[PDB]
Amino acid sequence: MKVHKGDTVLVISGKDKGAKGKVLVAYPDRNKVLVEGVNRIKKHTAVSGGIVTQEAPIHVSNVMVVDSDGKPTRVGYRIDDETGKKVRIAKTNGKDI
Amino acid sequence: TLKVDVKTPAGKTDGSVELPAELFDVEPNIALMHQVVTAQLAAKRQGTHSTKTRGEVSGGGKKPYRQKGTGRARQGSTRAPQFTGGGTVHGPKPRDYSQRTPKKMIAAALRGALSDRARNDRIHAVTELVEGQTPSTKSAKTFLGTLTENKKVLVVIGRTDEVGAKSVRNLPGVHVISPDQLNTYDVLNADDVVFSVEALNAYISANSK
RNA sequence: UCCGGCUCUACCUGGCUGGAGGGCAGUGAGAAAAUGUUGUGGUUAGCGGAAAUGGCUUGGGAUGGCCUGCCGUAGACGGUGAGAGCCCGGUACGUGAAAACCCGACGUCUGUCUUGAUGGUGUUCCCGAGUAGCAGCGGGCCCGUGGAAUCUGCUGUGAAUCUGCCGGGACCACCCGGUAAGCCUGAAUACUUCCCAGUGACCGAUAGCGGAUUAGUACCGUGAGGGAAUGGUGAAAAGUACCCCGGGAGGGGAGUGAAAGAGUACCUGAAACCGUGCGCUUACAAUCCGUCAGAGCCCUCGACGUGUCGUGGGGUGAUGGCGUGCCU
RNA sequence: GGCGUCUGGGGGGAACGCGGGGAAGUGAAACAUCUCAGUACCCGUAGGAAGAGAAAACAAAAUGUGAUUCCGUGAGUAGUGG
Repeated sequence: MKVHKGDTVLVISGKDKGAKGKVLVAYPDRNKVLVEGVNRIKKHTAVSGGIVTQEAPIHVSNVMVVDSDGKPTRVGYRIDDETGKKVRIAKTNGKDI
Repeated sequence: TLKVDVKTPAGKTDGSVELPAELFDVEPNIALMHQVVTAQLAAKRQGTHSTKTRGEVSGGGKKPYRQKGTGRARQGSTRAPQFTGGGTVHGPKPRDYSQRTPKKMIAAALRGALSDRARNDRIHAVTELVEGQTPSTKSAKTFLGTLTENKKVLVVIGRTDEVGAKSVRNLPGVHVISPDQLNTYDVLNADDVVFSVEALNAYISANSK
């Protein structure tokens, strides 16, 4: 969904706006991602008990992938006619992400 | 006869047009315009709305119980209008709303609507909206802002003119209409009328003959 | 155009048929079955697609307010924590077919004309038979048997082949039109089980399909058949860890949450109906249950002292007068 | 008639077509003629559409139209009807 697992993203909107993180999982069915260090919840875990702190998924519309320079960037696509590939290109600088 | 100053995108006046006194100087008739613009709206409204009467609801073909002896109200079906789930007694049916308005009434409405614009100096004529064979709405927006500062405007553009039409499409308040398809409702809805020189001549030549 | 064999046979004159140039048509009503080549022609998957992490303030959250930019062949519509052209899916605008199917097109192929046509003269043969016509009983035409033509069914009777036959609203004569009893024929026209893209001065959970949820399901009937009811926590489940009472249910602390007057019996939460607390009133009294006077007590707003009046407001009402529900 | 062998049928489908059979409640302020109606229903059949179609046709003295089908008018008129 233009944002993959293992990318580094910048949060756009929400209580954690401006924070940076790395994507852990993606849920392409519901357009949500889980990003390291953002949207922390306080869960009451009963086993023995605990009050744990995990990350709830962020809707992907609220994150922007950081450019290799370090700026938030909408991703574009170039068509490699050699192998027929479709490589994700940063809009700001034109480099591969 | 009203002399309309023709403008160009470069800002240079080209010539002038002479609006006929027949077409562009009729005394506006409010009662006649109102009937016409209501007629077009009624033709726009599509009558797609229906409900099933007592006859068209699924089932309810049997007298639910005896006429006498039960001790309840006499009932003839399980779908009568008073029931829950019963038929709709006087409901909407799909109908057409277009009405026949005489040709002389409809045409005279347009002349009155246009004559009103001419009096208050709202009719503009332009040779072409933008440089040819390349749509660009930034140029068209700059031009239209130069001509008229009002929020809404109507652009009469010849059918074959595509760079002009496809340029001013995206603008918020701008409506574009062919000189043959000119109608009352569109004209009254606009603050100005931005004719095209080829369109303005075509409209004038159509009626004046 | 040429050639051959036939027109009993061979020989010189007129026809018939086959085989080679040339046209002319073809999946058609005018005959039929195929076969290749091609067409950025179409359908059946998709891909690209411009522009703000803008500043300040309210906020849990900005998509709200104010102020700056930017795209626009894109300011259609949805989504994202509240009204988003510049965050996402997309739109404008372009691009995409290995294979299958469908439309064309060019050929193999099929058939036909050329052993053939053009225009002239006077007579015999042919032009759809148990048919047409007539009669009896019906049908149907504006026409209900009427003066009742044309069309048609069943039972009888039953003709002509062109100066023939049938129609021109009984019929007769003249004139006019046509040539029955043989057969094919596309377009204009009606529809939507289904598939694709849309629209609504249409409904929004007693509405709209009977069916937003187990739906022709549950259930009723031996059977044909009849045939329901039930949507909404929150932005996210973060769905209350832990302690206390209790067998449990349920609850009280403590937490998540912006809110628990959102706790999976969950948006908003009315009325009937059911309680709890407080103020006034009621156990000598005949009451369509009100209304008009109206003592007392309680609350309130002012001015003036301890409480006492007022162009005051409310709640109760002891007591007197009047008073026979609403609709048909 | 019996064999052997090749090709076909049979059943389903919402609407539209064509050819047959064909009511009653109802209106007539009763009712039988008539209407409802060739409607409801039933039967046999295809097609992507079907049916009709190339004058034994109209017309009215005009040296006129020129296969069929389907819309608008003619017209609620000419007529028909206990």
